Amino acid sequence: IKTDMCSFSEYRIYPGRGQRFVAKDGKVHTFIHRKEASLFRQKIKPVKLHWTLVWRRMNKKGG
Amino acid sequence: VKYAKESNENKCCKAFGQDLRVHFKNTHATVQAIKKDKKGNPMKLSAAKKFLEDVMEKKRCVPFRKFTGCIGRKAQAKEFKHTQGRWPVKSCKFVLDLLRNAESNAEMKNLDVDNLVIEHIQVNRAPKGRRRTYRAHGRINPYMSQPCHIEVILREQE
Amino acid sequence: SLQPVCRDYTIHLHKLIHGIQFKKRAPRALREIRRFAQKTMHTKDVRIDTKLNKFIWSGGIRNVPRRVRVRIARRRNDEDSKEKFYTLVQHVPVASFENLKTEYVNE
Amino acid sequence: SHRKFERPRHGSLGFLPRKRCKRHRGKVKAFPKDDPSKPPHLTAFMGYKAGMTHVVRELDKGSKLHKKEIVEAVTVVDTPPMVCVGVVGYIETPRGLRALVTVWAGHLSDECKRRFYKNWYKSKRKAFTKYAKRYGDKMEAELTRMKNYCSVIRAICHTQPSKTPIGSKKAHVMEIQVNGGSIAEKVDFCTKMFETAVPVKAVFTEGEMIDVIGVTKGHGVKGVVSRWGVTRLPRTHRGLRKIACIGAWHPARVQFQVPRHGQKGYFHREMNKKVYRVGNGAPRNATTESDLTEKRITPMGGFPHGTVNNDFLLLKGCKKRPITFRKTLVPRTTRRALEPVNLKFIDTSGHGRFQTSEEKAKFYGPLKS
Amino acid sequence: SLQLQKRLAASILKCGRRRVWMDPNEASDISMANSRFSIRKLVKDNLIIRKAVAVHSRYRVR
RNA sequence: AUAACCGCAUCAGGUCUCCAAGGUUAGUAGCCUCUGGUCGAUAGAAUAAGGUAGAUAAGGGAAGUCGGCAAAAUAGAUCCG
RNA sequence: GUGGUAGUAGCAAAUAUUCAAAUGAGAACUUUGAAGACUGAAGUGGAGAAGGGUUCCAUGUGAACAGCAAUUGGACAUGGG
Repeated sequence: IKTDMCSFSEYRIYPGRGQRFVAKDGKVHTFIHRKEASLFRQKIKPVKLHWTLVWRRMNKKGG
Repeated sequence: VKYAKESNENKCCKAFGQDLRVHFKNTHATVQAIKKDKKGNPMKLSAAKKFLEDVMEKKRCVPFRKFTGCIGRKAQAKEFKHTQGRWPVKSCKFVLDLLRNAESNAEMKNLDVDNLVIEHIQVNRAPKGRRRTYRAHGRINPYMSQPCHIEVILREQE
Repeated sequence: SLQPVCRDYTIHLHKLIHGIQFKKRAPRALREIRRFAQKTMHTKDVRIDTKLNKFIWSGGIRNVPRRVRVRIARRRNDEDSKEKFYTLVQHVPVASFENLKTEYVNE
Repeated sequence: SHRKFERPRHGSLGFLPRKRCKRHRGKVKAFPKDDPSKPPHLTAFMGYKAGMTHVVRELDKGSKLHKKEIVEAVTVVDTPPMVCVGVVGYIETPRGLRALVTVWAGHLSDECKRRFYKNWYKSKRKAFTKYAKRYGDKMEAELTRMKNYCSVIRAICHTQPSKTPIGSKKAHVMEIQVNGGSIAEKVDFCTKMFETAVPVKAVFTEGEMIDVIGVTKGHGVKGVVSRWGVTRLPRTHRGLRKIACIGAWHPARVQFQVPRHGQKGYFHREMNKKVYRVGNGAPRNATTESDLTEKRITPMGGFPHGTVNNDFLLLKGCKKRPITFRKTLVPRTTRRALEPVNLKFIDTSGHGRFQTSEEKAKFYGPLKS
Repeated sequence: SLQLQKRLAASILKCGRRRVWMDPNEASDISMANSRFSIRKLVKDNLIIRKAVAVHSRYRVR
């Protein structure tokens, strides 16, 4: 119904799914999948991954 | 050379295997399968060739009745109402070679090869073979062959 | 009542050689190609060419190719050793496997 | 000597021995008791297990989750309609129950008839051919027996697994008891079902506790640890996935209570599992009041190991098993049971993002041919 | 067997046994050749040949 | 000398000497290769429990144990200290 | 001298074999080719000592021996060195 969205990849999370990492200060980073979470452990950012919707947006693709 | 039985001949023929290098307990099993059909009658020779060639292909199987411990249970032995069975190939070779010679002996006496029936097959044990197996601690242990003697006697039916 | 037939296959080797040990991949390729040909054409004797063998072992024994094209000829048997047919199996050199069906091969 | 530290037992002795049962479908055992008072109805069903997916519903319990939106795991069970065939009387003797006379229908399909052969492809398919000419020449001699005698009556029904996407065709035959009033009218209920498909909505309803019979999924010969739930031994000569001490010296014998190695899974086995949705194969099954988007309860890429395009039922064994359901032995009211169900959202998405395949096509856009 | 011939070729070719090559379709003629003198004639005919050594480039090192 | 010696044997053991290629590297370390040598060690099919060796484990981090036993973690070079 | 145990324990270290043709009564195992591997110059390579004593080389083969097989062999036989 209502559908919160991923912090990393900007995808949609239909309910009963994913995971909400709360940071040290308390920004609640939502994820879809272990792909997202374990790149947030390694501290690789969305902007450098080509498949992500962020790199898509910044390099004149989509919209 | 000294058979166990002796048709007044004319109507019967025989072959003997003096001391074959096979396992006694495995040849014992093949020979019990060949001896009769599923009924009480004595089995035809054309059937027992057609059997022993198929046991080498592993399509029919030999039921091990007497010497069981510890033979694995196969579906092909349902044929004989018996759970355990096995495909002794080298044993089927020497028994096929003997029946081959037993039909050759019939061809001199000029009777129907097509009508022949297995009157009596029997396996005896034979004198042992000696070898050495070496055990830990310097012990020496015997390793021994068990060759066997195979009689076959055939005749005409009718 | 069998008759001599030549026809073509592609064998999914990745499918055949699944869950199988790393020092038995390329051998147990050629057992299953022999058993495939043997089951397909109903024939005991199955010769396979050295250029099929060579292609399969190109990988090195564990990295076997995913697909192979293979054409399989049942042929009449000199004085015959029991059975009067023999199968024989050949490599087909092929650039891509995109819609290639189990076709017949004309002479 | 006593034990040292008195722990409870590993595993129940209730279920023993732990061996694979002789049956692929669940045999029912113990139908519910007869009220000569209700109308006549069937008290059981058969269906095939598919796969399970979560659903969102609003709780109506003062819990802290009152008026909140809870995700719940939910099994889909494929249930195409069971065709009634026969009927069976049962005399009550001092030994037990005892079958007096089975009557059968005129015309069975090849779906039902496969059950009676182990080799269908060979046979000339003779089953109920002498019976069918005997039926046209019917059985109101033998039905009069069941009205006169016989405390208990059971309809013989059977499945339709050609309609399922199992490669089956063979179809399970099953006795189902009839619990209403008057022994004549039980037979009149059964007679008029002959060669009629009974649907699932005839039996079960939304918001109902069901007792689920089946067989557990097999794991072969498993050891003590997995099979009985036993402590793993410390890092031990010989090995450490096993019990150390079987037994005391006396009795000079191993007791049956000690746990051993052997079979695990394929055991015949629940009660109080709520039905959320009865569906229809005839679109908008997974559609609700809230979401209003056109769906079927097949997820994308099938249920893994596929489709479902029949009647089904959700609720709170392995895939492609024949489950049986049962109507609960007493009609019970526990607040937890007798609950208002409200489904907001059924999921029909390896790791799926999108609910429908046209939703995926919108996201990726014009792809390359 | 041939056996003797692969031994004797290896002496006269001054090459490792690994190196000697013997023609498959003249296995009749080679089995006739028992002597050293006979195997010299099979070198002239090119039925027994020495293989080249396996390729070992210095390109990538340089 | 993993089959011509000694160990009862064609035994995973033992038994003095010489010559000693390329790449990586401090290096006759480890890893891969050329010349020379070898494929000798019963096979085929299935992939249960239990073993033998080998890997990996969310959160906690010796609470296990007689005892950190076993395994992890550290590791080279340069500059500072 | 012979049993039961029993056609049972077992034949699982040293990364590995495969395809064809020839030979033969018979080929998973002999030879030849083609592929694929290992040894990885303080080598399983090329030479000596101690110890062995004809095992060296060729041609031939019915057994037994080479813990499966064997057309092979440090086995067996007749020659030579």
